[PDB]
Amino acid sequence: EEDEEEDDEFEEVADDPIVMVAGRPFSYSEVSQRPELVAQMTPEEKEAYIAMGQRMFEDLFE
Repeated sequence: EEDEEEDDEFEEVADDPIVMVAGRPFSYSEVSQRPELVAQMTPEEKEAYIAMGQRMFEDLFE
């Protein structure tokens, strides 16, 4: 949780980030594996999902 020990924020308890595809809520991991979904994603949805994914790969140590 947020109140663990170290100072942090944005308490999240969801494993997979629920992303919306065509106005419906599905798993992000699912959409990242289903092109038919991202292709159905509206500009708002795709840009959101795509923004989410980008932030997940904007920190690499390899």
